[PDB]
Amino acid sequence: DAELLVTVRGGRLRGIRLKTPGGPVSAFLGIPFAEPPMGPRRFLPPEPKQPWSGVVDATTFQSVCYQYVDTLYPGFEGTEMWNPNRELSEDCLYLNVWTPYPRPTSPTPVLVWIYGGGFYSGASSLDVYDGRFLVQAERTVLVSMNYRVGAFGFLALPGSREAPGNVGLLDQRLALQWVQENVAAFGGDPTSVTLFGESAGAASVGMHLLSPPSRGLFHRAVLQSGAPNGPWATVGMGEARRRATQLAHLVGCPNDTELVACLRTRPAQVLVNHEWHVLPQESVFRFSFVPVVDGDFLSDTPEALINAGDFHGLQVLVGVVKDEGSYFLVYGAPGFSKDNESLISRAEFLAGVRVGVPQVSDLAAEAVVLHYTDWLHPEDPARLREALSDVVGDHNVVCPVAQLAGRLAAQGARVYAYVFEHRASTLSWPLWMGVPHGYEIEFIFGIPLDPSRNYTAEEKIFAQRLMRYWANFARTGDPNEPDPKAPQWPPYTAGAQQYVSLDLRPLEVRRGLRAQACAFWNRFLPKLLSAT
Amino acid sequence: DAELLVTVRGGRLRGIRLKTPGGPVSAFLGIPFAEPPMGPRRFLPPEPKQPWSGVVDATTFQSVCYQYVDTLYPGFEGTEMWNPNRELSEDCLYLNVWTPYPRPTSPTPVLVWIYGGGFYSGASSLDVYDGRFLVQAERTVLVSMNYRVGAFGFLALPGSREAPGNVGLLDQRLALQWVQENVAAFGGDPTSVTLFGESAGAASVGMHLLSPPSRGLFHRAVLQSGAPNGPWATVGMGEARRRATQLAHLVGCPGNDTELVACLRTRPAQVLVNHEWHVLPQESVFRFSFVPVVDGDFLSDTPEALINAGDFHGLQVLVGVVKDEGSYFLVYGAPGFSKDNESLISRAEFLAGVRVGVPQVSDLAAEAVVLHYTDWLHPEDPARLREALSDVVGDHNVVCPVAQLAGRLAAQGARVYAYVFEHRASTLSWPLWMGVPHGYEIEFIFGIPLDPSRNYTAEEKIFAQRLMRYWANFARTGDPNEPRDPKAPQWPPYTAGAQQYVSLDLRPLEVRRGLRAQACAFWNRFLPKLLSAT
Ligand SMILES: *C1O[C@H](CO)[C@@H](O[C@@H]2O[C@H](CO)[C@@H](O)[C@H](O)[C@H]2NC(C)=O)[C@H](O)[C@H]1NC(C)=O
Ligand SMILES: *[C@H]1O[C@H](CO)[C@@H](O[C@@H]2O[C@H](CO)[C@@H](O)[C@H](O)[C@H]2NC(C)=O)[C@H](O)[C@H]1NC(C)=O
Repeated sequence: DAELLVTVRGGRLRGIRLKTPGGPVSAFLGIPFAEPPMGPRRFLPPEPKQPWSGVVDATTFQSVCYQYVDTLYPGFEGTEMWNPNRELSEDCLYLNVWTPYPRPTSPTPVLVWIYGGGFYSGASSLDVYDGRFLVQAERTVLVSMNYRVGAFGFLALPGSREAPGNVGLLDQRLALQWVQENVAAFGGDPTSVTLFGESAGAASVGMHLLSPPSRGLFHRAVLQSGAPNGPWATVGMGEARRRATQLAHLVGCPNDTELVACLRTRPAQVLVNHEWHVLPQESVFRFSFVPVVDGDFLSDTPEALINAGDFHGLQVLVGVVKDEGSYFLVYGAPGFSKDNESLISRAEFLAGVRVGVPQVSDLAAEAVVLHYTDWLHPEDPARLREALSDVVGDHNVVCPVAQLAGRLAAQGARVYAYVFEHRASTLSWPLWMGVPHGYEIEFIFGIPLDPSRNYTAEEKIFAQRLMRYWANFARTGDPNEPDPKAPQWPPYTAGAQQYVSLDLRPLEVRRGLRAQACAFWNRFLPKLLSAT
Repeated sequence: DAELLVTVRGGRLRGIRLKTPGGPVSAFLGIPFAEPPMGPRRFLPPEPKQPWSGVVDATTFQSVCYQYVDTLYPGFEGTEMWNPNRELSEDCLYLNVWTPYPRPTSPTPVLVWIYGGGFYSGASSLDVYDGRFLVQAERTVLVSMNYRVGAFGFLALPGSREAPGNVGLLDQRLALQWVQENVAAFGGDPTSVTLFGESAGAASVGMHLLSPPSRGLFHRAVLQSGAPNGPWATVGMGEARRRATQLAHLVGCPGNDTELVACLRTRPAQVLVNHEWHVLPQESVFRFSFVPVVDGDFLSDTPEALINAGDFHGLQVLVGVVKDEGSYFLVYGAPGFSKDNESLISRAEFLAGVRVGVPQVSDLAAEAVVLHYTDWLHPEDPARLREALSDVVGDHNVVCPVAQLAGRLAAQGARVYAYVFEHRASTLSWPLWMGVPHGYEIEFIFGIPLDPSRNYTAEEKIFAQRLMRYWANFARTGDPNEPRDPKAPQWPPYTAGAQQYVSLDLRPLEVRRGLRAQACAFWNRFLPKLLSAT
């Protein structure tokens, strides 16, 4: 329909028109951007998609990347929401574009979405990552893409030409390169690209921030509940290989190329099956194959890379949800389920801590306990739970995010920080888990608007507000209104440290993004780990 | 008057009659209870006063043991109330007895007061420690004794027989023994006998709980504002001798030991006293050179170890802190602090202040202390740092200790009752920022507002009276509250888990729970682990 055929540096594309309670949108799903990473090319960097005869179908989401699937609570809304919803293939390197109707005439800004769940899982096709509502309500090109997760994206033997590591990141970067070359063709501005992502997505955005060759392919960044300086988010050559060889053995086999080709042969689902076995102690919020500090894609540990980086006039929007910790608990922490009240007892809390905060000496542990216990009521299992929720939340998400925000501001980036504190009326998860890790996305992607779904109609008015903030950011590097009418959203900075709450009430401006606790995690705890 | 003549196991005593707005009391001031600890006796245990002929004039306060005299704000009211009001002498082992004007014919109960003062100062004769008001108004017998402080009471060259250590404690003990054998002849019941003291006086009392021979000599305990497990209140044999020697050195001089000691028994007392402060390990606030020693003798083992592993069934004890322990101490040596300004310190003076506050501890332990005490939204804010430093000093040295003991005592059979005295006396001459500072509960407990000449608000006198009641009650029964009265504000038992304490001020009793709980977890549970793995 002219609108739905397009030409990209590699061939023609037949798009598919799409349906919105307010407008329509052109969408192009499953654009191949890489030669399938297979057989001998598994564990290797991507190669750019070879050009192609005739017209490529782009009507339909392509296959999801080979990945563990969450057999924990079979068929629960909230669990299943994140599981794959297409064939699993190792042939999974496709991306999707959403552009408005009609294709607009002058170069418009592009939002590129990197998806979540610990580098072990995720796909660009899940329902919650639907372009339409956002592209329509705010006219911005939107791209999401698929990158290799778990060992197929992240397994590394640092040193080898064989599996050099971080290839899932390389995959993301190739998507960004394809975005330079091609977004022109859909009305997008190669020179106004905002990255955004969540959990490992947010950590990915940040790694792109720290990695020069990525640095020319976007201009602004949104980091949603993740930071590349989190304890879970990387892993250095040492452990990286120790965990790669330990998979090879754990799967029968086998001296460097040997180990790999000899592993390029095991079927997919077997690698998937042994993934969590390499993790080297019992632990919530830790994943086995994550980015590695090899000296190549990451030049050095993301703290050091972030202390001394190039940030001036970078604008970044970063945030966390009210209860980051809870979601994770029901996966290894003694005495947790969605079903019961999860009211725990001291000695469970205590073993909880050693699992929230894995492989840290016992002085370190008693340190945590001391901070997180309410010595007035060391017993009360309400507290003790909200407690272990905080411990996991802070250590892994909040504190790493606050650190980055601080360190970025002070090297002159305009940083806007949010705290999202609304529990979706729709929400499959116990009233106890509060607002959990992930439940901001729904509203950022404008899902309430699809009335085929139960959202209050005050929620639909929020959803619009958020999309505005996001798109405003994308457009101008400021999320707010381009009118001193509302209350202002002030920049985060190292001293004042101002964030805003995102809920139904209007923007309240608070100071101190979990300041006392971060003092402990960011400043003291490291001193204590390298003293003892 | 023949109400005033009395015969004690040693001989005869003339007393004196003292006025009270509400009555009169018979006072026996400066009864000798030991042979002068002079010459060859300096440093030695005390020997029971031997009988005398004639009548000892017990009509006025005897001498103050020799001690250093604070001259930081000279002639300042809040400073001089604690300095000696009598001449210093090494001949100072006297006690006093106050008893009710119709000398009770009932065997009435006994309150024994032990003055505080870092183990380095203080006298039973100070104005603030007047028995008359609490006696006339509660019909008890009140005993305050003098005991050797500083090097004279506490210098030890542990192991040798010439400076055995802890003789101030011994002085106290023998005064207790004198109350057994004699209180009887004044009113007092040699059973129902309650020990009470403040700061080092309190921790003194503490040590008497932990020392079997003393244990026979009193029934119930009060610890105001100090505990024997506090960091300042005892020193190990190592330092003891390190410090005795270091003294002997600066004072010129020298088996050996014997040789050191007797070359120190030769120096004028004043000379010993002038070199006292010079013997301390490093710069510090709330640390004192000569304190009791864990010799293995009087203190079987570190008073904490003893406190832990010990049965306390059958013991009732009343403990408490004031609202701002820390403040008073800062004006003696924290960077940036004065009575005379607003002591609005800088962050840099704060970090500085922590090292003098928590002396001799690794930088990592210090940095832990900094972490816990800093507000990280306002790391820079002066008032907040001023408060914070005042909490660091106060927590670590007083409250945390008191709390630890009180926890352990109740969980091991004691029946324990905590308070937090939070009333700022209308007459206080300390600056407002200091709050209710260390030691400023005493006037009240002793009932000094009731003296005509001290200009105290008349609502304060009620407070005073009120307090003497919880104290006398605790003295009598092992329980502070009127027993015949479900009707009135309960003071509950403090308790390892429930942790309850009253507040004492002008309002009727409140019940709060947790005695700086979160801090005390740092000081008592966490820091020791940190300290001993680094
Ligand atoms: C009153 O406080 C002031 C600050 O407001 C104090 O100033 C410093 O204190 C030290 C003693 O701790 C003195 O040696 C210095 O003269 C001061 N140094 C600086 C950095 O200014 C002061 O000591 C206090 N008392 C007075 C009036 O002497
Ligand atoms: C919901 O909570 C209970 C406690 O209320 C959980 O308790 C235990 O879970 C462990 C694994 O962590 C099992 O080995 C135990 O046998 C459980 N014991 C108890 C006290 O029930 C429980 O796991 C949770 N889920 C359900 C309903 O199975």
